[PDB]
Amino acid sequence: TSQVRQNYHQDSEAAINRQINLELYASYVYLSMSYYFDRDDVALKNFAKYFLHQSHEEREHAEKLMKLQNQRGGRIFLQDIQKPDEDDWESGLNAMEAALHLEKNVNQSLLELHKLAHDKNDPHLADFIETHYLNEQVKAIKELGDHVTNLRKMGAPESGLAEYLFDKHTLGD
Amino acid sequence: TSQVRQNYHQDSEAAINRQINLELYASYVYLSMSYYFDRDDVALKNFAKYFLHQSHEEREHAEKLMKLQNQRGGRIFLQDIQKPDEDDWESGLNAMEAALHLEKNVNQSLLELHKLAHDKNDPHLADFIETHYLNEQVKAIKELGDHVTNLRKMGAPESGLAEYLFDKHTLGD
Amino acid sequence: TSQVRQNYHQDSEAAINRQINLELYASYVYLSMSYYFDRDDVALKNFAKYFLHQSHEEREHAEKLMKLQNQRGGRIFLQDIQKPDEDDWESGLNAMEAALHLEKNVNQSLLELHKLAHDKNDPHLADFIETHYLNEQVKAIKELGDHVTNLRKMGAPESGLAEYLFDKHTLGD
Amino acid sequence: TSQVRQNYHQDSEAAINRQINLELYASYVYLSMSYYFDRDDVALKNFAKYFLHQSHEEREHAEKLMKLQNQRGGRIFLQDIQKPDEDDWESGLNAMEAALHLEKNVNQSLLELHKLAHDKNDPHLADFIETHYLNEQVKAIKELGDHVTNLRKMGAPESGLAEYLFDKHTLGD
Amino acid sequence: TSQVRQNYHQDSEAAINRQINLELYASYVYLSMSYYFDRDDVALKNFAKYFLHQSHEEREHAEKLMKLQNQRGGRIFLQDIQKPDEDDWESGLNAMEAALHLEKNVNQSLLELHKLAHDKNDPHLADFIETHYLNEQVKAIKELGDHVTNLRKMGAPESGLAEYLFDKHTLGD
Amino acid sequence: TSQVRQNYHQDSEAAINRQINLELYASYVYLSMSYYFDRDDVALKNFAKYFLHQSHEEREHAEKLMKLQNQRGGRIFLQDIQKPDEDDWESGLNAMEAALHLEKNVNQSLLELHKLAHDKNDPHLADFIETHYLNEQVKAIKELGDHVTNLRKMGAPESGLAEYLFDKHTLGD
Ligand SMILES: O=C(NO)c1ccc(C(=O)NO)o1
Ligand SMILES: O=C(NO)c1ccc(C(=O)NO)o1
Ligand code: NA
Ligand code: NA
Ligand code: NI
Ligand code: NI
Ligand code: NI
Ligand code: NI
Ligand code: NI
Ligand code: NI
Ligand code: NI
Ligand code: NI
Repeated sequence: TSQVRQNYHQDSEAAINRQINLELYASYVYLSMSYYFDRDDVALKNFAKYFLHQSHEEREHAEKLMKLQNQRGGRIFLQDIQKPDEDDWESGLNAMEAALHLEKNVNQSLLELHKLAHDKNDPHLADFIETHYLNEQVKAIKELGDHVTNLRKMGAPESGLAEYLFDKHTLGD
Repeated sequence: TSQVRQNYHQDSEAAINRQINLELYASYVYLSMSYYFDRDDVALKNFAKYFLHQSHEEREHAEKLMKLQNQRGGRIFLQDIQKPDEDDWESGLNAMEAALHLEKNVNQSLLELHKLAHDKNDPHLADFIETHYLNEQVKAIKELGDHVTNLRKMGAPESGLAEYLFDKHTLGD
Repeated sequence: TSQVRQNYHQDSEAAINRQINLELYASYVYLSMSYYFDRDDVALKNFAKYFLHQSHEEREHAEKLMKLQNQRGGRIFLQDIQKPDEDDWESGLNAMEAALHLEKNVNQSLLELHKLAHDKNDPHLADFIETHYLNEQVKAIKELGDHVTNLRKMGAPESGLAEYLFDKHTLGD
Repeated sequence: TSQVRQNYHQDSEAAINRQINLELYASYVYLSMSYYFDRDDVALKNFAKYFLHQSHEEREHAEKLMKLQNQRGGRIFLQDIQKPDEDDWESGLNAMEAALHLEKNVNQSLLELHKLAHDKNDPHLADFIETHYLNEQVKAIKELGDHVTNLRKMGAPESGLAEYLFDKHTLGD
Repeated sequence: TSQVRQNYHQDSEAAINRQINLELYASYVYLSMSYYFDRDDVALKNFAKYFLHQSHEEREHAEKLMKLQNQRGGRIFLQDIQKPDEDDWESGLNAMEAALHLEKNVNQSLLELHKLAHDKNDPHLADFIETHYLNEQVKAIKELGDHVTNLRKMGAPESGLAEYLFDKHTLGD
Repeated sequence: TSQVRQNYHQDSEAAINRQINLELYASYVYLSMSYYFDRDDVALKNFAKYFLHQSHEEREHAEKLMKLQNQRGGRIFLQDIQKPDEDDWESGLNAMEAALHLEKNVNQSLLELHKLAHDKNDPHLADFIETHYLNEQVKAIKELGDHVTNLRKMGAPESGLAEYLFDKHTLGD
């Protein structure tokens, strides 16, 4: 067993490995959505930028977790990364709703991880989640919610005008 | 015969002269479209800027080819430049669709030129096309396609609002 | 009829369209001459620069006229652009003499246009010609005349030395 | 079918989708190796930096291909990303040899893709591979080969001294 | 066999070694011509500069090829470098004509190398030639052709005045 | 006979031509060694840099001599440049020992040239050797000797560790 390990339960170690896989999956989902808005029959440059940025942020989530794992003494075990549910996201509104759903999923997974960490009385891991992950998910969900509300009040996804204007006036700057 | 000529088939020379004429024709077409959007009963300043820029780019395409011709030892033979098909382009959407069609035309002509160059085992001419022309046409077509898709999703050419907003939010910056 | 049109006779409109075509033709002629001096069996870099610059200046002449047309309420009607008289200009001296002739041609066409403008009592169009075109042609003709005189006093086109030195000492800087 | 598609064979489209998946797989492999050198019982910071950089470069390979796909008119179809062959890479030397093998694999896949592109007479796609991928793989293989040779001449993986010094004197700067 | 070798035919390897030798030979020829214009009974400083620069450029051609060879897995085999055909180049015009001939020779050798590379379906080597060698030879030949034409139209090599003026007005700046 | 010649014995002229050939040969030898350390199965970047620099320095030795020759009134006569003795230099230590031997050879040739120059009472040529060549060879030999001693005291060429560390700690900076 690793010389640095201390107060690191194997249940925690397994949760960390699962969370790593999930963050990588989310990165894959966001990559999918981004290049779906790059298509010549969708053509929403700023939606594409937005989801590409979110993809890279989830990738950094994963890497932060892997470094945490090696720091505590656990061992990283990588699994396959599943293909996203869809290859075609229909609209900007629907991609936003999907992203909101995905982030609520990852949030619940993190909440159960923090619960397991408090239960195995691992306060350092509990605070690592408290600091680097919980509030980022709260912000991400509130932001996606704002986006969904605005796109809806504009008549998306019926009005193609709505998505075109949103792309310019919100996801530009 | 010119002292510099080497491995330059006369079939290639004829193709180059034809491509020169075609690039000049395209420049004329884009000039037409540009000043059609300058009209007081159309009045789309940014459409006008866009097609004027594209006109000058095609002019430089032609000049690059003429310099290539003199470099290989061929001789430039200029022909008349035909008037564009139309004097009135109806709308911004229709001008975009016409431009997309014209660029697919010039692309197919360039592809047949590259084929002829590979067949007469003229690798320098093949790579000149590979480098300075093929990818520029791929980019131009994808861009015009984006423009057509967006203008359509906004309700062009019915909605005059759509073309007015596109002119400002996409062809401005 | 266009909402901006005022005091713009249709005879003037036709003259403007013809002058546009002629300026474009001249641009084509200068393009021809330029790349004739780019040939490996002529090889006069500064002659080439000179006629390329003159080509682009005539192109701007045309565009200025097209904008004038749309400003007055007329409608631009583009015609074919004829191939230059020659594909081979023999020498620097002969190209200069041809250019002088072409500019005297375009000058006479502009003078008849100004006459028509004064006759249809269109003072704005008369002054547009007075300002942006007449004096430029006077300068261009005097300059080409200087060039022809110098090239002749040097023994062009017999002396190839003469054209080589002129290219360096006059068309360089 | 997409409005921009021209001369893009569906066999090419399938090859592109497969190459995208493979570049993503390679990125996953390099991520694995990197965080294997982050372990407290391996502890080779510069090996870790090296393979993390290579991971991000392969990720950009994938994204470049996805943008190419949307540009030509094809449609991106994402598949699962397989877990790397190993979870434990034994040594710096063995990780280098594995990386060399993986890059020879991806190189052969790209070579067969270029062959298919030349056969379906798709010169733009052939040159896209020629430019953005072939030489990068030649460089990567020669570099990994240098690394393997040096690590071997130093007595890796027996001598832990060898890997420690290589980490500092080659992968530092 | 070298660990990096992949898709590198031994016929290609032999062609590369021969091309290395030929580029070195050309460098030797240009060195010869340069210091022939340094002689007190020729005394053409700018001709000398010109051919010395061209000598060093051919030397870099050779070195680029040697690095390519080691990159693909081949092995560099150096041969003797033959003395130039002449020790006395008669005139500036004759040196230029000789240089034009030599560059057409090396161009044909490179063209046959590119043919062999396309035939052994080595696209990376084909593109290495396409990029770093073919167009440089096209430019070099067109430039030498310009020089020969100008020197001839000035009455070289009879007129010593012609070569003296060319040295100053073309090979200076 | 050349108008500038004064006190320049033909025996000296022949010695100069031979020394030119020898400096060029040495440049070829150093080029060989350099790209031998570029091989993926040798891979000593700094050895490669070192011998490439030495190659270019010998090339400048040759050119300095050729300019000296034209200055005194002699005539440069170029001969073939022989291939180096070896195509494979075994190790860094052995390349260093070979280079030391080659520089002692060229030094003895220069010493006999200075002797011939003092004997034909050519003090300018004697001092040209004294200044631009003798001390450079003394420095080069002492430096190569230092290198050989250090590589030996480190256990080269047995210890591959020794050559790897020398490459970094001495030939880097
Ligand atoms: O917050 C707690 N530990 O940190 C906790 C959870 C349940 C209990 C308990 O058993 N109360 O009776 O305590
Ligand atoms: O056999 C052939 N046609 O029937 C053939 C000759 C050369 C090529 C070719 O261009 N390969 O890349 O193909
Ligand atoms: Na290419
Ligand atoms: Na006035
Ligand atoms: Ni996340
Ligand atoms: Ni509690
Ligand atoms: Ni074009
Ligand atoms: Ni004009
Ligand atoms: Ni890759
Ligand atoms: Ni060369
Ligand atoms: Ni082929
Ligand atoms: Ni020397």
